[PDB]
Amino acid sequence: GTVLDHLVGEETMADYLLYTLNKHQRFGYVQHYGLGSACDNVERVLKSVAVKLGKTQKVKVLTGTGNVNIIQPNYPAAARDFLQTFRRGLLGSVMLDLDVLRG
Amino acid sequence: RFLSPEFIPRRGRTDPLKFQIERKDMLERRKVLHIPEFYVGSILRVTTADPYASGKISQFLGICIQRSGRGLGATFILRNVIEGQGVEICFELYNPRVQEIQVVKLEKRLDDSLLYLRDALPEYSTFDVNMKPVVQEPNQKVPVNELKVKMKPKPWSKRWERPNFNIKGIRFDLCLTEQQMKEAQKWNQPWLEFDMMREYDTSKIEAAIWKEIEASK
Amino acid sequence: LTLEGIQDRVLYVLKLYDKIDPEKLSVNSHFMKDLGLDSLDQVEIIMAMEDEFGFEIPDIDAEKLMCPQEIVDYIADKK
Amino acid sequence: KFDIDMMVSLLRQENARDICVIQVPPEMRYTDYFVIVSGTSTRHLHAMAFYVVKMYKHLKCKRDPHVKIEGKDTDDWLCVDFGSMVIHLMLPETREIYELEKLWTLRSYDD
Amino acid sequence: APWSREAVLSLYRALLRQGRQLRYTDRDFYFASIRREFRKNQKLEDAEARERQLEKGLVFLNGKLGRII
Amino acid sequence: AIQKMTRVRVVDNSALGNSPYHRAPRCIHVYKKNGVGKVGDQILLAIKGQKKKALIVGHCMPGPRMTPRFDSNNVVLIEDNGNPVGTRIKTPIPTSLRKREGEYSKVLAIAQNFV
Amino acid sequence: GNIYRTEYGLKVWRINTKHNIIYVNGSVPGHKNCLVKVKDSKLPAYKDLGKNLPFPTYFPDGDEEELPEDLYDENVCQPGAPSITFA
Ligand SMILES: [Mg+2]
Repeated sequence: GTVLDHLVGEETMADYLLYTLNKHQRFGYVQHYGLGSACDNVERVLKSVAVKLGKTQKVKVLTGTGNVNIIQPNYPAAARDFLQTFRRGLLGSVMLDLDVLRG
Repeated sequence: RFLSPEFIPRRGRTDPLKFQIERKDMLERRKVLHIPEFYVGSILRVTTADPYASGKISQFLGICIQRSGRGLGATFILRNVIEGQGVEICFELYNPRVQEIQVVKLEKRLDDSLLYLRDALPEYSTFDVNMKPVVQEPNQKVPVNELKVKMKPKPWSKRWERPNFNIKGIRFDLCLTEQQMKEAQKWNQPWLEFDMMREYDTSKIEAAIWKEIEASK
Repeated sequence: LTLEGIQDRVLYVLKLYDKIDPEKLSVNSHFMKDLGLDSLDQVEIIMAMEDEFGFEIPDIDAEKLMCPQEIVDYIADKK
Repeated sequence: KFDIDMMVSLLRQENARDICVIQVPPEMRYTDYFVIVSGTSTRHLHAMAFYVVKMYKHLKCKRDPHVKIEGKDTDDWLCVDFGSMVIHLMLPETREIYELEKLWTLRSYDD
Repeated sequence: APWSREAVLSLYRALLRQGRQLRYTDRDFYFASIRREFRKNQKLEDAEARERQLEKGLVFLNGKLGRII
Repeated sequence: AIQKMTRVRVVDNSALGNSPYHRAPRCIHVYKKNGVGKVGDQILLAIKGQKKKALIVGHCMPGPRMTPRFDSNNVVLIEDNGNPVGTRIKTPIPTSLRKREGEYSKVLAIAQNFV
Repeated sequence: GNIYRTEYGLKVWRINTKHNIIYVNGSVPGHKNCLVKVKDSKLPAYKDLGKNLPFPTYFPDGDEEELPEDLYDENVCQPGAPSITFA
């Protein structure tokens, strides 16, 4: 959280929790936010928490016929709330340096 | 009888000898290829040679949504949403790269300009490319199909709910609500349709044009 | 048109063909288990024949070759 | 005239590993012939397109437009445009990933 | 399993019969590209894909979307 | 036309093109002396935090008369070297690209349809 | 506005002799139905080529090869010529 989430990207930071909560065998986000069992796709995990939190968004999607608006689950608001629970500590004590701890 | 719009001169301070010289080059081009009666609701298949290829022809089918352009550079614009994607080609009528133009379905819609079909559903604007032309009747009225479209939600490309456009080809009632029916009726401006000098009375002008048309044959 | 001219010419273009082997190449070679062939690979045997000798081989009589004795005996009377 | 028959005379002169010439339908509009050829290295491709311009400059075609070689900074694809054919040079690895042969022979039946 | 079992045999043989008259495109790579279209894709697939893959080569037989010369 | 930060769509069979979540690529530059980009102009494109070169193939802006005026600003992706990212293109592409200067013979071999 | 400005180097594509028309490329300064000054060009590349032009004026009383309804350029499309095929 030492930089603003805008210059990096909320969904860009969202996938990196899935790198560090699935490959570290620390599956500690599935008792607060247990979706079905556990997932590693950032598309699916931002889906089910947006159902659980009731998140809605109105996005101009760009199809070939024109500009239409489709109500979608709020993927930035799902990427926000998935990052705050990491910083509160309600997701598990994790080391981020296991990649350089290998060897 | 049908007199095509481009032969009518627009109201203006242009010398009539300019439009007489224009109509000579209009009628010499019409000897080369036949230009049928096509309306704003007509579906047209236009074959054009183009200098971008090695000299092949391109057949583009579409709904002739807007038939403005008043002179020798008369244009008509076609629409297709083939393969789910909108294609919009403005065909100049008197450009010598056209070979033949034909109507697939000669019909007319309730509105003089079908520019709202950008904001309509694509189901009401898609057309089968390999579809056969409909069988025509010799001397009857042109078919007007009241096929008032349904639209996508409120952020349209243009404010078609305003009465300055005078669109009569939308089922407005199920896609738009009554409070913003009333707010759009604030721009009603009822004096225009009762007016006299903003109405270009063109009945006398067609007599000279039709005199010019049949004397060229 | 000798009969033994069929024996050393049709087998010769099969000898150049590398998918089959001399190991199991008898006069009564089975084609599924003693040759290891596929459905369209039986056509490839025919197209190893039709380019060099023939040019009138039909479709339904090209299915039941099945063995190197028949490809001499059936196409002997083809001439 | 710079037509299809001398392409076989020119490509097989430098021992091309692959030649694929396709007659496109007159309905579909890019060209008249579509030539796809491969090479051994990116050096073999670059001199190959630089010799097929050598024949055209001396054969004449006075009124026809000139030739621009597209792809001088990349190594896996080289293409040269002409009026009645367009030639395309790739590597044998790059041949399979684009599957360019089946696109112009099957316009909308492919992967 | 396909639309017709004998139609696979005929479509292989007809496309090579169209290929013996090839004179500009190399005959060596043409026969290999026929095989790699069929050995990889026609061994084990789903139900409706069998009908679609054979109908793919029927269009390639006619040459109405382009012929290899 | 296409200025900086327009929303466009990528018309490719890429794995980078079917983006979930924020499914609207945003451009950052046009490679012209103007801000204005027309049919056959290089632009940059920011996709999923990655900046990528791109090529304008048809826009929503009315240009010359017998050229298509596509209802979506659709743009094909290329890298720095010049060949496209993808293998197939399913959208219609205009035939105005052949005469114009640039590496456009790479693009026209990918298009399935020419309208 | 309302000043005398000159546009330079405008090609004649066509001439209608019957109604006395000059078909001038591009736009001319002034409104419609206004009086202009029609001079041969000042541009160095476009001011020396004057050999074939009728030098004092054009005289219709010369009666040699009377000009048609409409004199054309090489590159123009004739209204009445068929559709142009680029192949
Ligand atoms: Mg809008």
